[PDB]
Amino acid sequence: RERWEKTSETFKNQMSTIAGDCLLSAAFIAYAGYFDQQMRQNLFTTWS
Repeated sequence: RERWEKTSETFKNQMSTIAGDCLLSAAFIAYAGYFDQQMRQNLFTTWS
């Protein structure tokens, strides 16, 4: 029970992290599809 309770607490933190994460993925699905791997990673680092 206590373990599952801490597991629930972590989910709250995951809420606080969802939005930006989806952004950094959404752009990746939309924009950086033609670019090479190096420029993909460069763009991702710039966005992050």
